[PDB]
Amino acid sequence: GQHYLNSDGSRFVPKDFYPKFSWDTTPMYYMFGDTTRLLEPEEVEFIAERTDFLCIEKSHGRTPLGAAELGAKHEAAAFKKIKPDMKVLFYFNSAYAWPFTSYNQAFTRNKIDEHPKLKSFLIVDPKTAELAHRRNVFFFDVLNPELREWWSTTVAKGVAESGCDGAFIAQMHGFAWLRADKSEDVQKAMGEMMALLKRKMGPDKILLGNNANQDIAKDAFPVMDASMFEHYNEKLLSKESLLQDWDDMLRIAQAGKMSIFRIGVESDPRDQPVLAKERAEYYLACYLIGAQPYSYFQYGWGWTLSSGSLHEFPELRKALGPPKGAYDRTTPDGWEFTREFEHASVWVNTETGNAKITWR
Repeated sequence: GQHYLNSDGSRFVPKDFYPKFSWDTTPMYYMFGDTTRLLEPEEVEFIAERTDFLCIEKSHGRTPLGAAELGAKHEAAAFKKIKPDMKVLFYFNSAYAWPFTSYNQAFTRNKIDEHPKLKSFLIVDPKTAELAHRRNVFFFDVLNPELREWWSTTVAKGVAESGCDGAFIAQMHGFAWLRADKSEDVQKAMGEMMALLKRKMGPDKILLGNNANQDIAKDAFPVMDASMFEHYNEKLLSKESLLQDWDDMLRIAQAGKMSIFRIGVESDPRDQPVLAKERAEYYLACYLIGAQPYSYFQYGWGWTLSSGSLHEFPELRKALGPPKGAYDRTTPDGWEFTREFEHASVWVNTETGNAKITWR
C-alpha cells in the first residue's frame, strides 16, 4: 500500500501542486458562496476540518465587500490561516458574464454601452440585433480571439489577486446552439482559451473544468488538472449515466487528473437538509463504486453557503480505507454494484435507487 492505486491496479502519480488525498475517510471537496456575507470564523473551522480542497462561488461577499473576488480573497486567507496547504479555487464562468467581480462590472445594461471593446466580446441575438442574454446577463463569445485573450488574462488576474490556488471554470459549451454550424470550431476555441489560462496562471495552479468529461470539452480536457461531474439533472443520475461516470472516473485517473463527483439533491426524484441527510448513503455509495485516487465527493443541494456545506453528513466521516479492488457488477447485465474497502462494504442498486454501506 505504498502508492495510491487506480482501480485497474496502475499507480496514480499526483502532481506536486495537487491537494492532499487519503482514503482514511471519504475524500471531500466543498464549494459555496453567499452574496450577503462572509463566513463566520466558526464556519471556516467547520469546513476546514472536513476538506483540503474547496472553491468559492461566483458572488461570494459581493454585498459586504463590493466585489466577489474580494470574497474569494477573504476566504482563501481565512482558510489558509488554519490549514496553510488547503487548496482554494477562484470561480469564473466561461459563458455568462456575471457582473459580480470588479473584472466584469461593465457587463450590465447601464454600463456595457460605455465599454465598446468589452461589449464587442459578447454574442448578439440576430432576432433583435441586440446583445444576447439570459435575464440581462450577457454571453461571452469564445470564437472571438480577443475575448479568449481578455478572459484568460482576467481569470489569471482573479487567481493572483485572490491568492487562490487555481480556477474553477464553469461551462464548456460556448453557446454552440446559437451557432450550431460552428460547433466544432467552438470546441476547439474552448480548448484554446483553457490553454491560454493554464499558461497565464503560472506554475503550481489547478485548473478545474466543470463537466469536462463530456465530448464538447475534449479540446479543453488535456490542459485541465481536474474535472467535475456536476450531475445537474435527473438524466445525468440515471443508471446508465452513473455507469458512464465510473468509466470516466477511471479514464480521468489514468490521465493523472483529479475528478470531483458532485451531487445536488435538488436533482433527486423526491425539506432539503432532511432529504439530503437521508439520501447521503445512496449518493456516497454511487461515488465509492467509482472512486479513484485524487477524486473527491461533494454533497449538498446547491451552490450557496446554506446548501449543505455547513451540515454534518455522518457517513462522510466514517473510516473508509483503501479499496480492496475495483467494483463488481454483481450480475453481468444487472444494476447491482459492490465494492470492498478496508473498512466498508458498499452495495448500490442504481436502477432502484437503493444502497447500503456496511461500515466495519
